[PDB]
Amino acid sequence: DVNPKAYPLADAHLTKKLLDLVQQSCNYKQLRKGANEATKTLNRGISEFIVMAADAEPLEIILHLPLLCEDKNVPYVFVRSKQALGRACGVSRPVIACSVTIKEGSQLKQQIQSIQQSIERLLV
Amino acid sequence: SYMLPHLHNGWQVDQAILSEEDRVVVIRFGHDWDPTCMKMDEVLYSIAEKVKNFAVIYLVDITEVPDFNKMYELYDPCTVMFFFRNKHIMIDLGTGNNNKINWAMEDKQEMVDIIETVYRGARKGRGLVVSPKDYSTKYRY
Amino acid sequence: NIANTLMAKALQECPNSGILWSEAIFLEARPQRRTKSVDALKKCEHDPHVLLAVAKLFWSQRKITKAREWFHRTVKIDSDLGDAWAFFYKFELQHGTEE
Amino acid sequence: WDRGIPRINTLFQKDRHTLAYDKGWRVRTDFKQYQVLKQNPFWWTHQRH
Amino acid sequence: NHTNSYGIIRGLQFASFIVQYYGLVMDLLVLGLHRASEMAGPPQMPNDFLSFQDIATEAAHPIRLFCRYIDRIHIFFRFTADEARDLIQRYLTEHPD
Amino acid sequence: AKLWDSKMFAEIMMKIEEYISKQAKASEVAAPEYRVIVDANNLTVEIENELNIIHKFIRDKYSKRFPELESLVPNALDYIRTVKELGNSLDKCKNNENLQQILTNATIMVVSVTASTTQGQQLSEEELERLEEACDMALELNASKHRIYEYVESRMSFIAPNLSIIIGASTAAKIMGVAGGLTNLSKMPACNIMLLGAQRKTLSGFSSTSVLPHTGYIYHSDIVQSLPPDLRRKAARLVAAKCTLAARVDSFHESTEGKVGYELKDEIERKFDKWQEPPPVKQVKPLPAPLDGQRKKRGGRRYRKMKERLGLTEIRKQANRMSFGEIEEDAYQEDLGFSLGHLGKSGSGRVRQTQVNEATKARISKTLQRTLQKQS
Amino acid sequence: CIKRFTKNNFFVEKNPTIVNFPITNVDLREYLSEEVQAVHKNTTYDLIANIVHDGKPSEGSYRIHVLHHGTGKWYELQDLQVTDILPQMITLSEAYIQIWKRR
Amino acid sequence: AEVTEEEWLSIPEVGDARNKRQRNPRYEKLTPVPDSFFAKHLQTGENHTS
Amino acid sequence: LELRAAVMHDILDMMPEGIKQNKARTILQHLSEAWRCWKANIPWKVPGLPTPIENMILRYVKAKADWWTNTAHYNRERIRRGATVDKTVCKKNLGRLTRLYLKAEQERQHNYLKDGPYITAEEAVAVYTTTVHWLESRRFSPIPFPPLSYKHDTKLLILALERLKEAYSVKSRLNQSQREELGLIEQAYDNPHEALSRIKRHLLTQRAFKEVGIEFMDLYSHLVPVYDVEPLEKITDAYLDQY
Amino acid sequence: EYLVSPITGEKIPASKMQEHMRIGLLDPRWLEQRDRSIREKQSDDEVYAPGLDIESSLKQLAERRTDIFGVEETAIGKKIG
Amino acid sequence: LGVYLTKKEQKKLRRQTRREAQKELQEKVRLGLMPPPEPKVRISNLMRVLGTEAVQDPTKVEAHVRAQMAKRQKAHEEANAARKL
RNA sequence: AGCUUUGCGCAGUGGCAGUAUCGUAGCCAAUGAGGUCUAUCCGAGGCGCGAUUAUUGCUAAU
Repeated sequence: DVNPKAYPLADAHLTKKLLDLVQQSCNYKQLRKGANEATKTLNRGISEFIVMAADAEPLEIILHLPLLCEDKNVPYVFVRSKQALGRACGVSRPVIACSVTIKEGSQLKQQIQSIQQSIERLLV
Repeated sequence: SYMLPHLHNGWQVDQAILSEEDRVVVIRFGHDWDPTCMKMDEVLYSIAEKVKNFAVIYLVDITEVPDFNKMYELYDPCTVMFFFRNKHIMIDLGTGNNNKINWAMEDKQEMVDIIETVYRGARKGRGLVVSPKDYSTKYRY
Repeated sequence: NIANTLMAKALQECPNSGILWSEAIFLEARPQRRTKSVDALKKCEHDPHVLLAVAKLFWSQRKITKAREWFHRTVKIDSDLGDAWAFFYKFELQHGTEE
Repeated sequence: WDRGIPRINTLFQKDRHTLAYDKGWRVRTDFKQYQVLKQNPFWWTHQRH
Repeated sequence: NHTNSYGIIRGLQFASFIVQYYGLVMDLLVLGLHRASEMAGPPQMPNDFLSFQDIATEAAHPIRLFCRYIDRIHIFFRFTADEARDLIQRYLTEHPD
Repeated sequence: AKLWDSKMFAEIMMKIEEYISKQAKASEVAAPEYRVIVDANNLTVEIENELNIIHKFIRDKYSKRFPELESLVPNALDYIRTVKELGNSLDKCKNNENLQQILTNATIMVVSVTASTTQGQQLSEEELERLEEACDMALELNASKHRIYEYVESRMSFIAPNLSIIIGASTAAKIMGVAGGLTNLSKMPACNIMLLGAQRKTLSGFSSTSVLPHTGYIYHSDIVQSLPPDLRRKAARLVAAKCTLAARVDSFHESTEGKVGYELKDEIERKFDKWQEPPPVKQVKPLPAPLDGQRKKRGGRRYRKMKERLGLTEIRKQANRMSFGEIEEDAYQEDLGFSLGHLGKSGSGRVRQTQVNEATKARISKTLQRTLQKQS
Repeated sequence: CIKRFTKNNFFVEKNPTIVNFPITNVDLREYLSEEVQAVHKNTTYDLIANIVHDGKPSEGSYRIHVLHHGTGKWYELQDLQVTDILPQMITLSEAYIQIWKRR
Repeated sequence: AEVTEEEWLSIPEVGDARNKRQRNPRYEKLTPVPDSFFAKHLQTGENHTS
Repeated sequence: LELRAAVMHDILDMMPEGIKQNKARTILQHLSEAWRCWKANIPWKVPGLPTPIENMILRYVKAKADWWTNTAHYNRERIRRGATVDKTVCKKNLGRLTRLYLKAEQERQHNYLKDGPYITAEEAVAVYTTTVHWLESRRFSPIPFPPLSYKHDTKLLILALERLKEAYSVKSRLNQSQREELGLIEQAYDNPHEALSRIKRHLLTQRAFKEVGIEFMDLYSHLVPVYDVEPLEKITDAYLDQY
Repeated sequence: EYLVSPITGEKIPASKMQEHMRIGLLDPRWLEQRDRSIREKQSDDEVYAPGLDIESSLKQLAERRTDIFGVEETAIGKKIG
Repeated sequence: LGVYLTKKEQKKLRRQTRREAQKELQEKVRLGLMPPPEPKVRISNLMRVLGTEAVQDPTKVEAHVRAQMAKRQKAHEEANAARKL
């Protein structure tokens, strides 16, 4: 909508599920907020999927994240507002990028796998 | 010295004594150009804000107000008088004179000490309070 | 870049793989941030020449004592493959003292 | 009793063992002036040793 | 504030040791490695305070006694007439009187 | 030997880059201009990847003469220059002018002191046809690195307009060349971009704070050094963050006129002059008035514990009593006038020793115990 | 001459302000009226001797930078000191008395 | 004399630099020494017999 | 008082007679702030201040600082010579001398930083080779690091804690920092193993330390510096000293 | 764009929800300390003189201390000589 | 759709609700619509609160404090029962 | 049908600390707060100010 350079941009149906997963990972200490921490997780190879926002006006500050995901074969998806993503991540400040890491025997494995599957069929 | 409020005529100082009930009126009688009076009119500067709750400081030039020289013995170069609810609070120092501090001191804590002691003894309803320090000497050695 | 993507995909598939984890830090990872990759590989408890990869990383960092200690650890039963013994022999022959 | 510069009564002192591991005590007693504000008149010795 | 970058801190707990050791730095420059290795004696049998195993060692150098307090340094020489005259001449050569 | 032959291809590539850059001085007076920057960056990365191995070879070959100098001189080029200058005989360290141009006076004196106590032995003539050749090619590679440094600095007015204005093209080149290219550092977090070219300087018997620890090219940039030493770290973090914000823009070549770069510079300057703003007006509250007769107070478990902490313990109350007409030997030689009174006195008191209380035991604060937990 | 040592209202101090001054090229033509500037065809001066003072007024030790004419060796003499300094240590130190030559 | 009339109006009001926790400290409680000192002092003053 | 009064009189005199004369207290506060900054040896540069006002305030500060230095030295001379002086006079004079000595120390440290070491490499090598020859002649083995398993490990810790507590052995009332210090020693006595592990870690990997406070005790002849060290680091320093 | 207020459950503009959460949870007792100290300083009476009074007192002091002010020196208490 | 406020404002809002309830209760009691809260007492507080009055008739006093305990526990249990699904 | 995980609420029981709690229509802050170890690493709040019996109420004596 606002930004044509939005490839995996998701609609207002699975965005609710994405934010629910973000909150649950927050309760489980299972996310890294911020573009820099998402990039570090991608570099370490422990990132499972990262969600960013299409409201950051210089989107190219976070447009290296989909390229890094393509390099590491990591699902990636956008949202429609940075404020909602930030508030869902567990912080008041607007966040434009968050990552979800791994956990041994995680109770969120089924939902994170479902989210990975849902995003991967939305690229086209 | 020059920063503290000044009183110009006889009526003003009597009003300043009368226009207050819940603090102590500390009046520095003397001449603000005196080396002695200027020594302690800066101590009274450095503590004017600190003792705002229970003390107000007015300055009086005896030449400008020649109405209290005879009655209160204003002939030492510098004099400090404490008043509470229109009542001169006598204070017992180490010196013989027990109605005034006729010398300019140097430490900003001792003057607040004396003012707070005067306030404490005046809330009770005394007329003569006793200073903590003894001024029968100068502790020099 | 294609090799880096293939290495990332291989790491994503059964990361516990000793050979892939050992050959990732030394080959794909640059000397800068190689230590982080070395720690990530060491996060896997098993050391089938992974300790040898740590020894190679230490030798690249020119740490003689650390390289010798890792090679002694690598030459043990943890990484008892002959590659560790050959690397230890080469390093001892290439040591500054060579005594 | 009460004779000898290292007073004989020190031999019977309770902490005699641990004072055996206290070496250079007089030097640090001398330098105590730089760590504590008030000067020690008995800087030259130490009542324990 | 100021960042101490040139002076030892005497308020430090171990400072004494440093000073003592650093005193061991300077006093040998006064003694020289030879005389220092005669007051201290052989490491096998170190001497006590102000004592030499042989009389010849005392008679082998000007500096016969030495004692070092925290800052104070206390030397006691013993010059024969000839060496005293030699030292006086050496001083006066670099200092006309 | 093997390293010198390896640099031959790199030497030819550097000669080609020199021909291109000399032509760049004429062509700028189908092989575009940007590629002449990209391939040059690749070539400087390669010459660094050869400088490291030749420095390793120099350290390995020279450890026979002096095995401690590498632990005292961390920087590579400094190590090559020092081993080139000292030579086999180390008596060339006293009042040596060219040592000063490479090493700090403190580290000059530490390496000289180590040179006094060396267990290394002299090198043969064969070692002097290897180490000096390696040092010469190291200086040649450094000259090539600087000769492409100037060209990259000149051309970052075009290749990275946004990043070249926040920090300046010089430090911009120093941080983009070492990072492996603009694309490489675009994938790099600002925290890592801070440590670009962060030398692990060997502390010369100093506090680690004195020799800047964890300090990178961004901390040595002109913008941060303009600030007082206390704010520099806080300024370094912010300037590196905005540097990577501009770097991600410049990687994909947006805002080539520098609008985002100017916006980031404006934000940096606003934060800077907000930090340097003088403190505001703070009112001097007066001392509280002397208290009145009585005031009602609460009481419970908290008041009970306050009364327990400040209550007269039996050992304390027994010490206050000081007998009468009973001389006692002056305890605590270092300060007399400290008598325990009836505590441990045969005059009066309990037959059993006064047992020590537990409520008066010394206790640490909550925040201080928190510091203990974090420190461990 | 350079006014380093000056008395305050209470105690005499020194003004330790370093000066950056050349030694072989200076122009002074702006300091003369033109009705006099025409007379002089040489307003350029070269330093010859320099005076540098040490420490407090009550504890001082003068040092001298002399230029050996013909050559360019600047030599530092305190009491018997002899040292051919470079033309930069003359600028770094704080001067007190300078000697020139109009040539 | 050559200071503009507005520049005297543009004089900034200086303020204190120190924070609240150093300008206006909460009153520092002055507690007694732990009584373990009274016991230790007498404990050090007892000797053995052999 | 006379100098400050003259400065304020001139400034208010040439200050325009408008409503702006409400800014007299502002000028006095500026004067006090500049004097404090010179006393605190802290940079003082008001951005919006006019250059004539700034010049006059600098001259005021310089004059009062000259008088301050002279008066402090004269009072010190009075005290050392044995003259009769007051207690508050001694306190103020000690404060002034502390400020002056710390300014001189800032000068000396900054001079060392820019001038590098004052010891030449030649003399340093001579001293070092003398020391190493001495130590080799004495057959002195180097002091080993305090091992994890040391037989006398707690004995040295006990002695260090007792020494640190000797400063409070004679005491009736304790400040907050003192209470926290006693808490630290008694906790380290309660858990010697963890405290000694902390000490070993500090000795092995700690090189950045918190600022140590300074003051001066006046003997009326010279001033002895008194250094206050961080309470936790005092324990480590004492154990190291004992070992 | 409309969101739902977490505290009131009412449609809110998406642009304001940040400061909406900042301010809708404004702590009620904060209002008195905002409206209490300001009243204290409003009713507070000054301690030092008005600036014109400092100016006048400075003139009067300069009238006497000719050892500092003026050009015609006289006694400490004398007006002029 | 709604947004999920963070744990900091969770704690802040909970504190607002509890302080609001406490102040409303205190204002109502100051009005007097309910009696002033009788001090909650347990077995450990039995002789701290009522001991002087508990010496004369100890069993009556312990019966009263146990009745207060039972009333509190019953309020809790039937509050859960009312909140039971 | 239970079992079970996590967050948020309501209460209950019990322990522990009162050198600490609290406010932020003040400012900045994951577009990075803050960095002593270990820094191509770490990575959430920090600052300034105000309230204070070092959170705040009643009841109770004097």
